[PDB]
Parts: sequence; C-alpha cells; structure tokens
Amino acid sequence: MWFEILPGIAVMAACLFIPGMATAHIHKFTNGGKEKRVAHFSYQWNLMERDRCISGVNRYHVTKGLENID
Amino acid sequence: SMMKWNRERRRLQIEDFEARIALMPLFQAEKDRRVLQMLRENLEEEAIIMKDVPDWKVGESVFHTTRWVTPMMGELYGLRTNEEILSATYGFIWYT
Amino acid sequence: PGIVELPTLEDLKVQEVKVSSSVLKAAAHHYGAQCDKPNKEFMLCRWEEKDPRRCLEEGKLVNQCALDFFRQIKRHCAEPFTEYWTCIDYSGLQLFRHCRKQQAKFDECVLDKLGWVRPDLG
Amino acid sequence: MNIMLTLLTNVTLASLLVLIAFWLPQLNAYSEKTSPFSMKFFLVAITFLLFDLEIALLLPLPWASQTNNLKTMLTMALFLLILLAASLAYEWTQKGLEWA
Amino acid sequence: PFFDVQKRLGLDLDRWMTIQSAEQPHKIPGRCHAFEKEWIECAHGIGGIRAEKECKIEFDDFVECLLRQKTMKRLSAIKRQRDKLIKEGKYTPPPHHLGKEDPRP
Amino acid sequence: MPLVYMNIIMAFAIALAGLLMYRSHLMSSLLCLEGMMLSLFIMSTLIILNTHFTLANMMPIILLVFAACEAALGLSLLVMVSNTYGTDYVQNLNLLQC
Amino acid sequence: MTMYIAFILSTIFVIGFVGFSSKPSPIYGGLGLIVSGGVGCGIVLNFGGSFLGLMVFLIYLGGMLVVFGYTTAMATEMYPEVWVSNKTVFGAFVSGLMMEFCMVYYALKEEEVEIIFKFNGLGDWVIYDTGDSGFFSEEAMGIAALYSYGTWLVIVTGWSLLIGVVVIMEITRGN
Amino acid sequence: GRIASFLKNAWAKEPVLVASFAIGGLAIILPSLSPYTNYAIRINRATPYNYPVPLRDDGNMPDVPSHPQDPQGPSLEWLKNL
Amino acid sequence: MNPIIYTTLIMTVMSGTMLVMISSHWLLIWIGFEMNLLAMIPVLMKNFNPRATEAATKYFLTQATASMMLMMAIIINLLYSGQWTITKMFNPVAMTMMTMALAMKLGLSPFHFWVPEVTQGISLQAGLLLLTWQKLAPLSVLCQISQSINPNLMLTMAMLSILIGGWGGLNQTQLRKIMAYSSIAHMGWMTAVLPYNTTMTILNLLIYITMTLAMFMLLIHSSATTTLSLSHTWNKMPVITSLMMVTLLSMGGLPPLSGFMPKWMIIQEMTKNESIIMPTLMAMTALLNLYFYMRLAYSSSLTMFPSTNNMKMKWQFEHTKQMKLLPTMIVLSTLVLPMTPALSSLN
Amino acid sequence: MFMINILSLIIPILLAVAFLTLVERKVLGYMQLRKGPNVVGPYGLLQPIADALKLFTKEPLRPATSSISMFIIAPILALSLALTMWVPLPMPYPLINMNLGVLFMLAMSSLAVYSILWSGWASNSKYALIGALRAVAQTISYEVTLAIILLSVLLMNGSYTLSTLITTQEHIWMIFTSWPLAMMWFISTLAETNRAPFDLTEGESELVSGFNVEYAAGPFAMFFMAEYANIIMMNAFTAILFLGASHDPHTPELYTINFVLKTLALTITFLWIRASYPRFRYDQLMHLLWKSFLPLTLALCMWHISLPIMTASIPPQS
Repeated sequence: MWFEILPGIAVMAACLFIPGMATAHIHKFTNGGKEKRVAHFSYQWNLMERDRCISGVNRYHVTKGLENID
Repeated sequence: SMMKWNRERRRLQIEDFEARIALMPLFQAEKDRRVLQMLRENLEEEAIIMKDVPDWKVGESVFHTTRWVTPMMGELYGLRTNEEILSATYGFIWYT
Repeated sequence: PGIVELPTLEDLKVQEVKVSSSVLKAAAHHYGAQCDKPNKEFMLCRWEEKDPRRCLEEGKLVNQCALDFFRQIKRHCAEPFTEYWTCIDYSGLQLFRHCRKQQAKFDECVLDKLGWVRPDLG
Repeated sequence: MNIMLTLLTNVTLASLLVLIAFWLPQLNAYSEKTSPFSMKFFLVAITFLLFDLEIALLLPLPWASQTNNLKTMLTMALFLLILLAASLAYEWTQKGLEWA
Repeated sequence: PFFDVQKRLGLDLDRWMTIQSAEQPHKIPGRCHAFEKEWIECAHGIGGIRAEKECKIEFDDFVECLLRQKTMKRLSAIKRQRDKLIKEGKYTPPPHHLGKEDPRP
Repeated sequence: MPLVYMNIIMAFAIALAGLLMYRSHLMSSLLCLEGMMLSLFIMSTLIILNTHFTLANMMPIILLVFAACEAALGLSLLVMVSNTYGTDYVQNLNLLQC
Repeated sequence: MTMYIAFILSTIFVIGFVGFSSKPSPIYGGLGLIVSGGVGCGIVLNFGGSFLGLMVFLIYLGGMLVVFGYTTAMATEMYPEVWVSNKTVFGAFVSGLMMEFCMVYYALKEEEVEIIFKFNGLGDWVIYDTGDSGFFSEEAMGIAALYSYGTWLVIVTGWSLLIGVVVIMEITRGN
Repeated sequence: GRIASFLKNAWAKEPVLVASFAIGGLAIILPSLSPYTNYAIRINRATPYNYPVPLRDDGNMPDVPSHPQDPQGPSLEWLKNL
Repeated sequence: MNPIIYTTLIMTVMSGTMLVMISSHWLLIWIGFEMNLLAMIPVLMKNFNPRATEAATKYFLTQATASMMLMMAIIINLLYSGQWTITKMFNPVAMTMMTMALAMKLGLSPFHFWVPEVTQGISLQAGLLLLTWQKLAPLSVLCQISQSINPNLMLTMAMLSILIGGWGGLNQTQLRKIMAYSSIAHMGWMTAVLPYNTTMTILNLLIYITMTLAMFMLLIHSSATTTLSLSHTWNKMPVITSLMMVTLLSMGGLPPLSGFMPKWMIIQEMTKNESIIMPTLMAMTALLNLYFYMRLAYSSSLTMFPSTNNMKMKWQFEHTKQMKLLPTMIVLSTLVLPMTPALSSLN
Repeated sequence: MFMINILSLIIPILLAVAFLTLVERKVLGYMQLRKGPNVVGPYGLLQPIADALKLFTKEPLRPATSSISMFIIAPILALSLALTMWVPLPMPYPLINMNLGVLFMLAMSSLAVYSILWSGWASNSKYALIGALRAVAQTISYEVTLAIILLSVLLMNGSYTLSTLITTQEHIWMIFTSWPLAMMWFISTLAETNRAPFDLTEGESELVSGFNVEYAAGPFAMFFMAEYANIIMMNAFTAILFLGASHDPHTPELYTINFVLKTLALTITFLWIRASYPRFRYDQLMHLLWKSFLPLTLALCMWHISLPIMTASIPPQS
C-alpha cells in the first residue's frame, strides 16, 4: 500500500543526506578537526593569514596557544 | 520574538566589534612593521639587482611629495614567490 | 625625486605575540581593558603622524604590554583560558555565544586571581 | 579557485554526458527516417526589463538599512517602491498589461 | 549656461560625489585621499588658469597615485634587470624572497 | 595603465566600430549598443574599485539602469520598424533622404 | 598562469566583443554578449566587486539580452547567419582576434605599449592596494549609500524608469 | 457612507488590491508614529564599525573618558535593557 | 497620445535639459541627456507614420552613439583625473571624444546627416522642439568645457557645418529640410565663437531660437510643408507670408534686421583674436543660406504663385488656434538690432 | 580533496533525481488509487535504471538542421546550471560560501531559461518555438516576484549570505514571520520550475511535448534531470529560507537530516500539487502574477522594510 512508496523516499533521503555529511566531514578533516573558518570580511581573512604565519607549518588551523609565549 | 532576538544579535555584534577594537592597535603595529621590513628587503635586493644598470638611483621615490604613501601590492610583493603574491592579492576574494 | 627613508631591519625587530587569532579573541576584552593606555597612545601616534615609521617605538610598547598581559594570564589562569580558547577555536566564525560557560570560568578565575573586570557592552 | 573549479567540473560533467548521449548512442545501427507571427504581447517582456531595473535598484536595501540616516533611507526606499507601484497601476489602468 | 542653482539654494544635489576626498560612508578613505586633498587645497580660489601651473606638482602626484604609471615603470625596470642578471647568473634572490624564512606577522 | 584597461578600452572601440558599420540587421547594432554599455560598466567598475571611491560604486549601477532603458527604447523602435517593413533590415529606413 | 587570470579574462572579453560586433545572426551575437558578460563579471570579481559583477550576470545577461533574445525569436530570420556565413563577418572576426594579439604581444614584448594611451605590461596585481577594509564590504556600503547619500540619484532614476514605462507604451501604441 | 460602499465593493471584487493598499499605507504611516524608530537609529549609530580614534588630551576635556570602564563617555545600558 | 501624457513627456524633456544645465557632476549630465532622449523619442512619434518611426529610429541611433561616446569620455577623464566635476578635461583623447559626441548631438557636420531626415520625418511642432530646445543642452555642456576644447577641431566642425548647411539648402524644396540645413549652418556659426567667447554663442543661440520659433510657428499657421503649399498662402493669409519674408531676410543676416547682430558680434570677437580668414569665409558662405532664403521669399510673398479654386472655401473660415508668442517672436527676430549693447545681460 | 567534495555533491544529487522520478510515479499512482512502478525491482527501485537505459539505447532522432551548436548547448547549459545551483546551499556548511550566494542563485536561475529558450528555437519547429516563447514569458514573469519576495524575507536576514539564514531562524521559522510571502514564494518556485499547475512550457495536453518535442534519448534525459534537480534545489532553497532547522555545530548530521526531511516534504508537496489541480491557462498564469501577486509583494516589501525600523529589529550586517 502507501508504505510501498517509503523505500524510494528512503533511498532519496540517503542520497540527499550524503552531500551535507560529506561536506561537514571534509571540512573537519581539512581544517584539523575544527569547522572551516568563515571569512566574509577582510578582517577575518587577515586573521587567517596571521594564523598561517604564526603556525609555522603554513596551515591556519594549527593553533598556537600560551605555550608559544615566552 | 524576532525583535528580541535581533536586539540581542546587535548586542553581540557590538561585543565582537569591541573585541576587534581592542585587538586593532597590535595588528596595526605588526602591519606597519611588516610593511617596512618588506620594503627594506625589496630595496636591498633591488640595489643588488640594478647596481650595474646605468643612471638608476635605488629606492628613489616616484612621487614629488616627501610624505609616506601606502605601498601598492606590487611594491611589497614585487619579487616574492608567486604563491605569496596570489595569496596577498586574491586570498579573501577566492577563499570560500 | 628624493630617496625614501626606510628604517633599518634591526630597529624594526621586536618580540612577537605569537598567539593564534582564537587565543587573542578569547582575551580580547581583558586585553583591551588592561593594555588600553599604550594601545591608545600608539593609535593616536599613528593617526596624527600618518607615517608608520614615526611610531615604531609606540608599537614596540604595545607589543611589550600585550606580552606582559599574556604572561600574567599564563601565570594565574592558564587552564581556564586554554579551555576557553579551545572552545572558541572550534567555531568557524569564532563566535562568543557557543563558549559562554568557559568564558564564565575564565572571567571568574581572572577576577579572583588578578582582579580584572571584563568591560561591559559599549 | 574553488568557484572556478566548481564551474569547470560541472560544465565538463554536463558536456561529457551530452557527448555520451549525442554520439555514444548514435553509433547503434539503424536506417533512414526521412524528416512566426509578430508577437505584440512582447510589450510584457519589455515591461519586465524596466521592472527588473527597479529590482536591481532595490537589492542594496539590506545594507541600506545599516545607515544612520534611517529616515532618509526609508523615505527614498518607499519612494522607489511607490513609483514602481504607480508604474504598475498606470500600465494596469491603461490596459497596457494586455497579457497574451 | 551652468545655472549654479545648487550654490544659490544651498542644496548638495550632486557635489557629494564630485570628489573622492569628500565625506564617504563610515569614513572609508579613498586610495588617493591625501593627494587629492592637497591638490584641491592648492587649487582653491586661484582660478583654473593659475591652478594649471602653480599646483602642477600636486596634480602630478595625484595622477601618479591614481594610475601609478611611473611606479609600474620603475618596477618593470627592476624585474627586467633581475631577469637579466638571473640569465647571466650573477644574481641570486635572497632566501626570504624565495620563501625560506617566515614573513613577519 | 595596466593591460586590463587596454583590453576593455579595445572592447569598447571594437563595439563602437561594429555599431558604426551596420550590415543588415538592426538587432545586431542594438547588440553592439548593449555591448558598448558592458565595456563602460566594466571600465567604470574597475576604476572605482581600484581607487576606493566608495561613494561612486553606485555609478556603474545607474549606468546599467539607463543602459537597459536605452536597450528597451531600441527594441520598442525595432518592433515598429519590423511591423512597417516586415524585417528589421536597415535598408528599409530609406524614406527620409539627404 | 594563475598570475594573469585578469588578462586572460580580458582577452576573452575582447574576443566575445569581436564575436557580437562582427554581426552574425542575433542568436550568436547574443551568445557572444552572454559570454562577455560572464567574463566581465569574472574580472570585476577578481578586482573585488562581487556584487557589481553579479549584477551584470542577472540584470544584464538574464535581463537586457534575455529580452534581446526573446525579440530576435519573434522576428525569426530564414537562416542563422554565422561568422563563416559571410566572408566579411569571418574576415573581420579573424582580424579582430589578430588586432588583439598584436596589441597583446606588443604590450608584453615592449614593456610599454602606446596605442592611444600608455599601458604597462606588468600584471594587474601590481596596482592593487595593501590596505584593509575591516568588517566591511566597501562595494556593498558604497552601493547601499544610494539610499542614504544619493537621494537625488534615486529620484532621477525612478522618474526615468516611470517615464520609460510610459514612453515604451506610447511608442508601441502604433495608432 | 459611499466610502463604505466603495470599500465593500473593493473587498468583494478586488480583495488583493485592498490588502496591498492597506499594507502599503500602514508601511508609510506607522514608522512615523513608532517610538522605536529612534531606538533603531541609535542602535545603528552604536555599532563600532570603525576604530574609535583616540584624541590628544589637552587637559580641558572633562567629558571624554581617559580609559574604557570610566564613568565618562557614552553608555550602552539602554540597548542591554532593550 | 493623451494630453496629460504629452505634457509629462514634454516636461521630462525640459527637465532633462535643466538637469544638464544645472548639475555639476558628469554622471548626472549624462543622465539628463538620457532622459532627454527617452522623453523625446515618443514626442517625435506623436503622429504615427512610417516616416515618423524611421525618423525616431535614426535619431535614437545617433543620440545613443553620442551618449555612449560621451560616457566613455567621462570614464576616461575619471581614469586620468579622478574628478567627476564638469571642468577642464585633463585628457586630450577624452576631450576629443567628448567633442565628437556633443557635436553629433548638436548635428554639427560631419555628423549632420541625421538632422534633415529627422526634421522631414517629424511634424512641424516636433521639428520646432527638435531644432530649438534640443540644442540647448549640448551647447551648455560645450560652453562649460569651452577652455578644454581644442580650437582646431571645433573650428573645423563649425566651418564644415556652415558650408554644408549652405550647400544642402540650395537643393531643397521641402520647407522642413530647408529649416534643418539652416539650423546646421547657424549651429556652425554658434560653435565658431565657442573657443573665443561663450557669451557670443549664447547671444547667437537666443537670436536663432527666436527666428526659428517664428518661422516654425508661421509654417504651422500656414500649414505648409512644401514650397508650393507655402506659395498658396498669399491668396489666404498675405500677412503671414509677408512676415515670413521679413523673418527670412533676418535669418539671412541682412542689416538692419536682428539676424545681423549675431554674425556681427561673432566676426568682432574672432577678429579680436586675430582670426581674419575664418570670419571672412564664414560670412561669404552665409550667402548660400541667403540665396535659398531669397528663393523661398520669391516663392512665398514677393511673387504671387497660382492658387486653386478650392481656396475660395478657406477664405470664409478663420484660423481657430492662436499662438500667443508669435508676434513678439517676430518683433524680436526682426527689430532688436538697435538694442545689441544689452548683450551684457546674459554675460 | 575539493574535487572529492564536488563529486559528493554532484553524483548523489543525480541519484536523488533518478529516484525522485520513481517517487513521483508511485505517489501520483497512489493518489489516483493506483500502484506506482513495482515490477521492476523490489517496490520498483530499479525502474529509473530501466528508464535511463531504455532512453539511452533509443534512436537519437535529430531533424533540427539548424544551429546544432545551440541544439547541443541547451541541454549542457541546463544540466550544468542545475548542478551548479546546488553548490552555494548550506547543508549546513556550503560547498562554496558566498557573501551573495542568494543573488548568485537568482542569476543562475535566470540563465537556466536560456536552455529552454535555445532548445525550442534550434529545434526550428512550430510548437517548439512558440512553446519556448511562452516559457520565456512564464519564467520572466515570476522571476520579478521571486526576487521581490526573496528581498523582502532577507530584510530580516541582514545579508544575502545563505549561511546566516540558519542563525536568523535559530529560535523560530521565518514562515511564522512571513507566511504570505512564503505562499507567494512557493507558487513562484512552482512557476519557475515549470511544474503543474504552471506546466505550460512542456504542456503535454496542449503542446505535444513543448520545447523538448524534438529532443529524444539522452538529451531528453538531461532535460528531465535538470528539471527534477531544479525542483529539488528550489524546494531546498524554500526549506533553508523559511523552514529553518536546528544546527548543532559539533553534530551537523542532525541539521542535515532535518533539512533533507523538509526538502523531501516540499518535493512531495510539489508532486501532490501536480496531482490535484488542473493547469492554469497561459493568460490566467500571467494575470495571477503581474495583476494579483506583484501588488501584494510590493506592499509586503514596504512592510518588511518598515518593520525593522519601527520595531528596532534591524539585523546585524555581519
């Protein structure tokens, strides 16, 4: 009956779910377990560039904390 | 509900802008030092480059005014690597 | 025309505040509250002079004051602040909202050990 | 470079499918199969253009709401919207909106 | 026939956008605000004929800031001679310009 | 001037030449008009963005507002010409002489 | 190669202009205009004008020429004229590309080309400024100031659009 | 009287136009009489988009604070209560 | 066309010209030109004929090209100076392009070819608006940018305009085409003094506007578009053709009629600047204009051409509509010469 | 890895389109007391594969004989733009994060009409050309309201950035704030996607097959895929704009599930509408937009401009 429609909807649901989960996890993998930083304004990009210089491995997601000080 | 939440959002935006204000002087000092160091490196490498060229002053200002002019991207990153140049020019535009 | 008087490399060498953006943003309010005087002096110098070269010493003082601020934080409130900035670092926008509890912990510790009061809105 | 990559990939994928759908199935062996009025209602299309212009003029409004002269901004925004409404009303009443 | 109705009635219909050094939203400065301000302050009330020569220095600096023809010419010369020396092999770019040192933050 | 300015000015010159040398169709000439407007938009936008003339970033938009007005006028004339002659051909605009 | 994306795009822009300027059937002319509009959007985006360039993509490509196409369709010609259809069209198309190539080569080979103006062959990245705009999009604020500063422009443009509607009606009346 | 007849006819025959004209009229009129519009202006002013450039202290500026967290200067308490 | 709409379109044309003559920002001046074109096009097609549509299309194409060149010149001047203000133009190429665009808008040769055709296509009233009001805005723009104008280009265009206006008129039996060629010649006369003294250009423009207003209103009153239709007028309204003859003599520049003073003052200013050959050639070339004016006068008033029997019907009736300003326009066009020293008012 | 992300966006969307076809067939059947395709595979899951293979193996007829370049570009453009419009959508993190992704999607939708415009013309037939013209008018007519409604609702967002829509609707759905706009926007999506009751373009009952009457085998399949991909994308845009979802930054899976479910609900609503109502007459379609909707959208736009000012709820720009 009407439940027979459900399997196609479920396959479509999985297919639609795949890209969002893929994007989230790819961002996590590329940005070191943190969300990809969002730079909608030049100040945020300047912060990202400063982090890249500070990291020393030329990767912004690498974060240097109080340990680098003194 | 939207009025309440938007007022709170503007409050949080004011807070974040205040944080940016607090951090701005340090960034200005760092930027000024970086710009001056890059210019000095360019000038030294330029003297080495154009020592043999006749009638070339090194580091002669192109403007008549004896006033600081913010250097263009070309002055600062003229002889750096292409990756640095691409970053400095198009990083914010391209980053998504 | 004239030769540009770029300052030497040695004079522009300063100790650097090698901390990532999230670390700075975590301490941004207390950093502004404590280190205001040198920062305001440097800003006034930059805006009046309109020459980056003229105000190098003020920038050095700003950097030194920031380093002292972070040294005090490391001495007295190291762990709460580390937790705060690790929380902030996760969010792509580095939003303050998601880390209110860690912010409260850090503010409480800093108020106790160092007496700093977070500046209010506006 | 990310947006350029996306554009390239999408265009290439679609064109690849068009190739595999225009030439690849065209190989299959077969045989021989043999094989305007002046629209004056195009006025609707022209009116779309002049309305799309107001559309463009109205897009900056979200950032326009961030000014300090909110009184002037609101007056001018409502002025543009009222002029658009007046244009629509004029075309309506003069039977200019003779669709199809 | 330029009836200066704006000046007569004190209405700023279009003079706000006439120059780059005029007031701009959130006080965003123009790329050549200083030069333009100097050129206008020099060429104020002296007439166009006088301004064309008594403020020529300011105007030349303004034009250079706008177009940077001379700056690009100088930089092109520098790049030409650097390529020439590299071909001759009597020059070697410094390691920091090659990316072997971390740039200052 | 960088080479991009040269290219865009060349594009405007080419579009102008195309407009001044009709072949048969009026629509092609109106295409050249719209094209010249594009060149002008791109040139103005590049100038304003490079010079950080914040308050002039709206000038390209007004230019396009009036570009589309001109295009619309051109099409509104072209339809009438086609109705009176059956084609958009330029050679039919021959009644008025000298 | 990514160093001269702006130059590559400008060359494509010039090519599209030669395409619609040689006057094939307005269909191909429309194609050339559409390509040129997209490419101009690309150049504007590269210079930091995201909003402005996107405007061309919508109010120019999907706007002025979207009807240009709708028009040509109503006035259908017997044959789709192409560049090769007329020897002159093809010849002019080739000559236009050649003209671009000549100036392009001269500009690159001769550090300073001078056709009618003086152009330096250095990459466009040179002219860019090293300043920071902070938490702002300068293009966005300038465009949004049309309501706060450019009230006079708003009045004149709105009046022109209304009179344009009236004018188009009157022209298409036909008595 | 006749106005009521016109309104009834309009609502019976062209309800969409009636709704549109009512909404537009309210959009025109209501902001003028709304007390919160000045609050919106003040909020937009308070946003610190650009740096608050310090001013040289000549010893005759009592009102301008010498340091944040000082009682002198503007206050944002009204927004926090809002 | 509904009369309210006609009034709105005319007010839009006048508002475009006022924006041109009022704005200090180049973008707004170009906007005013765009408004002028947008409002003008339907006005030219108030009476719908294939000729009206053809004239509108030609005029639109010409003015659109002129506006595009003008905007390119503005953009180039912006690129090289960063100034939007109408002032000295800082790039010679931009100056030349702007001069070509404004000359094309004014109908100065060798951009004159559209003026006779458009004038013939449109009605007498639309022709009056085209040949009197439309000239105001480009002339204003040129006067504001007069100093930047390269004198050689402007003078060459002026001399060519005078020559071509004189030549074309000799061959024309259509009244509207004659008026268009006369307009071309007088525009050349006005633009001749533009580099030297703008007040002389304003004075010539005012005199020309009065004369053309009078001539077009007389033609409208006589309802004649051809030389023979005007010849028939002596039988019906002899006063009209007599006043037409006087206005034609004024347009020729004959002393003591008012048409003499603009030529006289232009020659004066040019001679003060050591220009002697150019004024001499312009004055001599005006004789062609004078010739076809005289031929029109012979056809109209001085000689009585044959009428038709049906004119006896028109004798009984009288003209319904009265153009109020026609008498004053005639008087100003013919008898203002004793009052030249008042040329310091517009100064 | 960015190419991997592009493929992860592209291929699953195509599979979703393929199975959306089956879903449509079964839903329409059940609302008509019928059973959808069920012979081909368990509960009909293999039907799209059969349909695609049958289409591809079918004869490639092409009596266009005019601007074959256009006759090939039109399917390419349609499919490419359908795939591209999915890129800026935040689910919850967008593939490409644009400050103006909304205007980008509007421009891409406007461009996508050229696919129908060219296909019908290069076909050089009768129904094809006239049907293509009717298409231009339809999409063009509703593009106006689409933009106005979108601008009106984003006045609360504070930007054209799609990602911030999640933040704005964190506490409540924007449908509660702008349901009249929501209804008009939904009808607008229906018109833009050329779906019943506005399926005038194809319009099988009136025009044999519309613009695709001269397209067969693979190119017809690409047009079908583009149509269905546009349907899913427009419903996803509706879901993001109005039916916001809770997003936990540490677990994006919850938001992704919620968003996918809402988009599925809206697509099922599209099929439901296709089943229920008959088709609007071409003339009635335009009458409903320019004369009925356009006004109310203007009034609501004035209101949504005025409300933040008079309620002091101007959203933050950043």
